[PDB]
Amino acid sequence: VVAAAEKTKQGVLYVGSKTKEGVVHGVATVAEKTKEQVTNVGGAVVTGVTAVAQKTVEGAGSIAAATGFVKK
Amino acid sequence: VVAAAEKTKQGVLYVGSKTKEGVVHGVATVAEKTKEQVTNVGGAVVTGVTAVAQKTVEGAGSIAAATGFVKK
Amino acid sequence: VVAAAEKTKQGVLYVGSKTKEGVVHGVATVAEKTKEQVTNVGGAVVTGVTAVAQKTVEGAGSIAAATGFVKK
Amino acid sequence: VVAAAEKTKQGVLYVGSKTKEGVVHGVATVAEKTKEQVTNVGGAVVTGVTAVAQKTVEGAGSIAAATGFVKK
Amino acid sequence: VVAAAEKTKQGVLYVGSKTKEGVVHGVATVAEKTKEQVTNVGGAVVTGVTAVAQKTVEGAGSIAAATGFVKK
Amino acid sequence: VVAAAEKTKQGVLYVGSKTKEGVVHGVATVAEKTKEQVTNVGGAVVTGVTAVAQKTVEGAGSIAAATGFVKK
Amino acid sequence: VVAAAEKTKQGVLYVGSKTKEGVVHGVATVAEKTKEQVTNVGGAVVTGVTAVAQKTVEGAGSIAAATGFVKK
Amino acid sequence: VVAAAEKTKQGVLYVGSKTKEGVVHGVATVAEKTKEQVTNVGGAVVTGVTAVAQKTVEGAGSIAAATGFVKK
Amino acid sequence: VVAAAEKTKQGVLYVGSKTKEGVVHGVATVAEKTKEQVTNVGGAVVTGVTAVAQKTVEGAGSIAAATGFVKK
Amino acid sequence: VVAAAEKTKQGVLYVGSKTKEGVVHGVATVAEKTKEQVTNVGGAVVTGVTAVAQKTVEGAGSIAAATGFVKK
Amino acid sequence: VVAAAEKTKQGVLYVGSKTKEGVVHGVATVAEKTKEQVTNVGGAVVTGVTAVAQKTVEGAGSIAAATGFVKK
Amino acid sequence: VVAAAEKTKQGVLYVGSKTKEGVVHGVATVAEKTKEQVTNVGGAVVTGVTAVAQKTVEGAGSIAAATGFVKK
Repeated sequence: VVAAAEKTKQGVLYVGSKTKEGVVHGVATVAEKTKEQVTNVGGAVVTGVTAVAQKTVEGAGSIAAATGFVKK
Repeated sequence: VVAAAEKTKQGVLYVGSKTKEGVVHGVATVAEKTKEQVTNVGGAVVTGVTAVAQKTVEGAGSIAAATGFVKK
Repeated sequence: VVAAAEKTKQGVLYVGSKTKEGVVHGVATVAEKTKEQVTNVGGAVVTGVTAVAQKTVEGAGSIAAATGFVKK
Repeated sequence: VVAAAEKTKQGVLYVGSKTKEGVVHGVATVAEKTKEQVTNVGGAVVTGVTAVAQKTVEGAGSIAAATGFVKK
Repeated sequence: VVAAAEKTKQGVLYVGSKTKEGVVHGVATVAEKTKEQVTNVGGAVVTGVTAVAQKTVEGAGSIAAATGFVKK
Repeated sequence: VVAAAEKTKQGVLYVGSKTKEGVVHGVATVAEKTKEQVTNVGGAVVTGVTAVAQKTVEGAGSIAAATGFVKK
Repeated sequence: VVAAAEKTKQGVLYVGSKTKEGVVHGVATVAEKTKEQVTNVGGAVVTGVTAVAQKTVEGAGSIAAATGFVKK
Repeated sequence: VVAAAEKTKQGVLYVGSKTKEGVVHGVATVAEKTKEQVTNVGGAVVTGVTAVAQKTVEGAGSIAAATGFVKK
Repeated sequence: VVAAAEKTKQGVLYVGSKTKEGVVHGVATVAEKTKEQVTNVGGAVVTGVTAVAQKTVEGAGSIAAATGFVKK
Repeated sequence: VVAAAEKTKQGVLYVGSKTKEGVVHGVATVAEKTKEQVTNVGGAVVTGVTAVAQKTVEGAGSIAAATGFVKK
Repeated sequence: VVAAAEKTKQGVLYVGSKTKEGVVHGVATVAEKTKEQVTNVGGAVVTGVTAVAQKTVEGAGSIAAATGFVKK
Repeated sequence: VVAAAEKTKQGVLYVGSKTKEGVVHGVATVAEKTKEQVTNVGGAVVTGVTAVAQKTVEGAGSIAAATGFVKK
């Protein structure tokens, strides 16, 4: 799980939103009458109404992520 | 799970949205009358109403992600 | 889980939002009449109404994250 | 879980929001009539109404995070 | 869990918000009629209405965090 | 859990907020009719209405934090 | 112009309404550059969304209306 | 112009209303550059969203209305 | 102009209202550059959202209305 | 102009209201550059949100109204 | 102009109101550059949010109203 | 102009009000650059938020009103 970013160096931007009812659900585990519940989150959960990513990682960057689940 | 990005160097942008009812569900595990529930999230879950990615990774970048599930 | 970012060096930006009802849920574990509940979060959970990331990691940066789950 | 950031060196920005009802929930573990509940958070949970990250990690930076869960 | 940041060196910014009802919940463990409850938080939980991070880690910085959970 | 930051050296900023009802909850453990409750917090919990971080860690800085939980 | 009613003497009623975003306009004389305009409403104008009239005239009832438009 | 009612003598009523964002306008003379405009309402104008009239005239009742528009 | 009512002698009522953001306007003469404008309301104008009239005339009742518009 | 009522002699009432952000306007003569404007209200104007009239005329009742607009 | 009522002789009432942020305006002559403007209200104007009138005329009652607008 | 009432002879009332931030305006002649403006209110103007009138006329009652606008 190796991430390497390298950089050797020798306008009008717009996002517009006009909502009127903005019910947003992300990673949801909805249940009734269970016994066991495990929610393992290790990535990148971005929730919103205007989830706007503008000019991200313009240079160098690494988001190296790793999860796991062992059951025995 | 190796990600490598390298860069050696020697206008009007618009997104517009006008909603009136914005019910959004992402990764959902809806259930009734169960016993076991496992939700392993390790990637990149982006939920929204205006999920706008503009001019991303313009240089170098790596989002090297790894998950797993072992049951025994 | 190694993340390396390196950089050797030798306009109008806009986000606009006008909501009127902004009910947002992120990583949710909703349940009724259970026995066990485990919520292991180790990544990056960003929730909001205007979740705006502008000009992030313009230079170098690393968000190397690792989680785990062992059951025996 | 090693994160390394290095940098060797030799405009109008706007976010606007106008809400009228801003109910936001982040990482939530809602339950009724259980026995055990564990919430292990070790990443980065950013909740808000205007969760705005502007010009972050412009130089070098590392957010190397690690979690775990052992049950026996 | 090593984080290293190094830097060797040889405009108008705006965030505006106008809410009218700002109910925000962060990391929440809401329950009824249980026996055990453990909440282990060791990362970075940032809650607010205007959670604004502007020009953070402009030089060098490290937020190396580690958590754990052992049950036997 | 080592964090190292090093730096060897050889505009208008604005955040504005106008709320009218600002109910904010951070890390909350709300329960009824339990037996045991443990809340171990060792990271960085920042709660507010205008939680504004401006020009933080402009030079060098390290927020190396570590938690734990042992049950036997 | 004359109305008379003589009376000599010698049951669940349910209206359930569950409307949403109802807009009601009555006698509206919207106009521009209005040289001559006349509205002479002189009768019953029921202008509901759910207009219910149950058991209106159970006994002796009389309604008389004389609405003249004299013009020379 | 004359109305008379002589009376000589010798049950659940339910209106449930659950509206939302209701807008009600009555007799409205909206105008611009208005040289001559006349509104002469002289009768019953019920302008509800849920307009209910239950058991209006149980005994002796009389309604008389004379609404003239004389013009030369 | 004359109204008379002689009376000689010899039950759950429920109105439940649960509205939200109701806007009510009556007789409104909105105007601009108004040379001549006349409103001559002389009758009953019920302008509710939930307009209920239960058991209005149980005994002897009389209503007389004479609303003239004389103009030369 | 004359009204008479002679009377010779020889039950749960419930109105529940749970409104929110109600705006009520009556007889409003909003105007600008107003050369001539006249409003001559002379009758009953009920302008509620929840306008309830239960058991209004149980005995002898009389209402007379004479509202003239004489103009030369 | 004359009103008479002779009477010769020989029950839970509940109004529950739970409003919030109610704004009430009566007879309002809002104006600017007002050359001539006249309001001649001479009748009953009920301008509530929850306008309730229970058992208004139980015995002998009489209401007379003469509201003239004489103009030359 | 004359009103008479002769009477010869030979129960829980509940109004619960729980308002919040109520704003009440009566007869308001707001104006600017006011050349001529006249308000001639001569009748009953109830301008409450919760306007309740229970058992108003139980015995003999008489109301007479003569409100003239003479102008030359």
